Amino acid sequence: MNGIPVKLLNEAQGHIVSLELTTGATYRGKLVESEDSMNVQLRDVIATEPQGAVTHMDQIFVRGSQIKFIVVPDLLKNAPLFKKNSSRPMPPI
Amino acid sequence: RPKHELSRAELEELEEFEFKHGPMSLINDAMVTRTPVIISLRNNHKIIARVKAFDRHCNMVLENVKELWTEKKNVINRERFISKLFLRGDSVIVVLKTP
Amino acid sequence: MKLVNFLKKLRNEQVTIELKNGTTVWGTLQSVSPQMNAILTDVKLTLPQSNGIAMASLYLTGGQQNIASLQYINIRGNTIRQIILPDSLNLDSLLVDQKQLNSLRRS
Amino acid sequence: SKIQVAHSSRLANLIDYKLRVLTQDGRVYIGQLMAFDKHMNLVLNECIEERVPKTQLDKLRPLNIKVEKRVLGLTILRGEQILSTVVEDKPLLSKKERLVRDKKEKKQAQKQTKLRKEKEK
Amino acid sequence: MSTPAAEQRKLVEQLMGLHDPKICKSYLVGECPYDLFQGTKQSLGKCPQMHLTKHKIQYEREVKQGKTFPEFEREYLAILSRFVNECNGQISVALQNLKHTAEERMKIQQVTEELDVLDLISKRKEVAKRVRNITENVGQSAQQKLQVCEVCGAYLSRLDTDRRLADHFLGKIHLGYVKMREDYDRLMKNNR
Amino acid sequence: RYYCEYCHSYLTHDTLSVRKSHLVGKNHLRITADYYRNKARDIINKHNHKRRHIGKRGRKERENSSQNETLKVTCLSNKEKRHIMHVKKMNQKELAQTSIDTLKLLYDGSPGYSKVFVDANRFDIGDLVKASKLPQRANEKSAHHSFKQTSRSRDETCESNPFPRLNNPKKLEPPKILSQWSNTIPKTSIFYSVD
RNA sequence: UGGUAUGUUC
RNA sequence: AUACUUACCUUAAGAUAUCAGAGGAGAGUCCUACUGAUCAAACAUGCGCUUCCAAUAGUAGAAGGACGUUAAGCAUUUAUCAUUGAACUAUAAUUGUUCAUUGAAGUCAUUGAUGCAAACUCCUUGGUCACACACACAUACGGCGCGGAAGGCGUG
RNA sequence: UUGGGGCCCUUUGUUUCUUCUGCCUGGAGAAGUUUGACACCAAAUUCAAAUUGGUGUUAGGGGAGCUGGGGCCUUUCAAAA
RNA sequence: ACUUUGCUCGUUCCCGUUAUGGGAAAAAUUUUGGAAGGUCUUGGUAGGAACGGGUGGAUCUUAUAAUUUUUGAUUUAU
Repeated sequence: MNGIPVKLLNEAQGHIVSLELTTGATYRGKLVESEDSMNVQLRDVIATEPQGAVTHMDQIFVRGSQIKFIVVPDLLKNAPLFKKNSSRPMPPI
Repeated sequence: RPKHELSRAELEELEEFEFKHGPMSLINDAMVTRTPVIISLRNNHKIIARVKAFDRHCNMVLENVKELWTEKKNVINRERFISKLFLRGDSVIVVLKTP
Repeated sequence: MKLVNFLKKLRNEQVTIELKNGTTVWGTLQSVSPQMNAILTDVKLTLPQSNGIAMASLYLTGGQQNIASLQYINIRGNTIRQIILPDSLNLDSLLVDQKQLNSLRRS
Repeated sequence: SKIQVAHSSRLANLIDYKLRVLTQDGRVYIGQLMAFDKHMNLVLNECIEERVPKTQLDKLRPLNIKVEKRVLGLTILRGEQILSTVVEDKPLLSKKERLVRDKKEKKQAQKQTKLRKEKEK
Repeated sequence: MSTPAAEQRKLVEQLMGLHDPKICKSYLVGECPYDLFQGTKQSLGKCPQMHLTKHKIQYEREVKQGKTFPEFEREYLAILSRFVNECNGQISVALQNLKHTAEERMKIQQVTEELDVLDLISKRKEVAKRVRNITENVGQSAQQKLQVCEVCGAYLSRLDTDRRLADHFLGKIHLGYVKMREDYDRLMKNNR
Repeated sequence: RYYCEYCHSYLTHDTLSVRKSHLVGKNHLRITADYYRNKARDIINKHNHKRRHIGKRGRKERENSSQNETLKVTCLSNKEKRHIMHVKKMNQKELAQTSIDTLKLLYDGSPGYSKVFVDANRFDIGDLVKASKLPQRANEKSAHHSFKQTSRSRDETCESNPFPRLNNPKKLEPPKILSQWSNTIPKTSIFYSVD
């Protein structure tokens, strides 16, 4: 259905992440609320245009197809989404 | 008619009916009469070849490919003969059939 | 009637692949996804006569020492422009389309 | 690089390998994969992104090449703007040690299910 | 749907005289009660009449400058009056259930046993016994401590703070029912 | 369907309004915070030691090393090393949690204390403080604390508190010293200090 | 035929 | 932990490898602890197979780096436009030269950026293993030790 | 059981399976081990203490018995030259 | 191909006889498959088999060749 990477992107909500866009502009800020379509909203945004300059947005909202990548913090190195043999405690009928 | 509400497992019959009586009349005519067609691609790679198979994505199998492109610096034409080819429908600009 | 199932019958076939960037990849096929994510081994790839982005993509894959010899490359579907099959393979027996034959028999 | 990547392996078998994944730009990401999906969205542990400058490209055109490396750490890369992925370096622990670790994870998961069944009673 | 293109095709197919029974008059005027209770626990099921956006835009363009239709307004008034009567019957049933819970058999027996022992110094003893009976009544009422919502007929609480109450007022049921009460009061002010 | 890997709780068909409300509730917060704390504690506490490589040492190194001296090994009992390592763990966590807060209490009477140090009238991150108040929908969380808020507004000017010494300040804290090396303090002061 | 979250009393 | 109120929601389907033949069920479909063949997975197992596994008869060195130093190393290149005033080269929205009033944004960086090149130091990895400090080879090298890591092929 | 010689003790919590005692004039002793036990984190109950939710560990080597498979030799049956 | 009559060569044994025939085994020996024993080496030693699912996770097909990856505006050219 959804998959592991979109669940990991929805996992790190409310944390300082860093995006890079397809044009080359790198954003960095606190993730407000991520979605399954990766259309992600950031706050306290610092932006670097592909020309080179640095600016600051207050509340950005980027579409998921114009994202090169996004960096989650390192404590999500150890996540239960990464566990291969985690069993399921009795799903409901 | 909406695509999701037609039927189940009978969409292949409608796809074959669109293949016989739709825009696919030229790819069908080339594979049954073995006539050579000229496919112009998105990077000036013009292909003169015969069609072997049809796909929904216009993925086409071509036999006895004579392809030609033009390098513009100065102006030279470079060609290549390739025996078998599997062309993706992403690269295809246009398909011309000769009578 | 997807012809990716035609490429699924092409295991251990020694082919070339021209990509949309312009790189020619000579290697044997191992497997291919139904989304045409094809894996190849015993690979040498070459950017012919330019595109500096393609030269960067050619060199920055490890194993350059402009023919680059690599052991294992997975290739995404949308980067595949065309794939050239060996002429010794018979296309009349590999394109039998047994799924299409079962669909015609089910009609 | 004498690694001898497996001859009949796929993305479920290439997990926790130090990949060297190529993109459309050529911005090569080096790091361990830990997950994927249908769109080939790859998470990358201890990842580094390497490029070549425009001035180095003239020397690269037909020796030493000074690549520009930036450190990303644990990132999550999309499958749209990527081109190809290879296996660069083998992981630390071996196949038998990963097998013993997977058996320990299975036994720990079965013990956790027995603990949930004991707490449910 | 799993693809958004089929959702957009559905929006186009449902977006593209006028006095016909197929057009929902409560939706043609606005705020149909079968629309304001679609997926909640107080759902009526499905509206038998069809809803359309082009007919709603034509009705808005007609009510902007052209004219107004009193028959659809009277039908919406009758539907709002019937739904308000059903909700008032539900609120009266909830008030009767609260009065039956406040007048249970064992609770009234304990209250009568406390009041039978409730009877200067005698006045101070009677005041202390009345305070003890009031404390026992407060302990009996605090076992549930459920009030009655004056508008929507739900249950509330007095010791609950204003933030959980504000979370209660921002629901689909309460917004829809306050809008229906505003429409009913506007139609009763226009008719009378 | 949706399954929380943290809380080990299932769900109905995947609604964004339900999944958003699941990551706000207090049980998911407790389980998630405890899981992150325990995984960080495990990856700190895991002493991944190097695999030892012992070679056949040289002859003259053996005649030099076995004749210089023989050192003495110190070692302790089980309860002693357990108590010492527990004190070292609480010292490491209290050093990881602490921070120097001298500039906040040292510029307390400054005329721009209500514009930078108040941390609510701050310009760049003050909207983040004013956004999530944790609005305390429980009445007990609002009725528990009965002390003053002392919220310093931005509009406080220099006219208020003109003389900082008449309005009673606090004497500054002394420089704290290590308790394990507290026996080497100069016991005699330079000047006579009263009270 | 149900699930998630929250607030009171024992 | 029990009891109750409230807020949101209440589900895209079909299937689990392929081919040929025989039998059964009222041209088409299903089943066979039915038979032959291909393929996949798991467990074992062997191929004088393919690659690698760091001195100790010393104070070293192989692979990958430093987001380390010398190093502000050496050689180059840039660091805003317009109106007007006192002269002005002048096809421009006076571009060029010296000085200034004013007008819109106005990356920090010039100890900056690119290229070139050497030395030093420090990090992660290993069989830092068992015998010996030894005279072999045109069919070029007795690959006929105990293993480990990666892979190929073959068998059950 | 004692004594001598060589190496290692980074095992850095001085063996790291756990607990307790204990150690460099030594390298040890006692108990337990998967519906259990051990260690730790977080909290409101106003010291300590107790309760609840989770995390991680329960190991390595050798030997008797049983079983699966690989290679060699021997005995017997069926088939083809 | 069956069948008979005698000659010649011949694996082994017997007999008329060591020329040569008669009879028997129609054999000693090589390979394959199956049954048993001995020796060398390796793995495992507490879970396994059957059935049931308004079971969970993976794989294929169609929605889905149209703005969210995967059926293209990244070889910088008029």
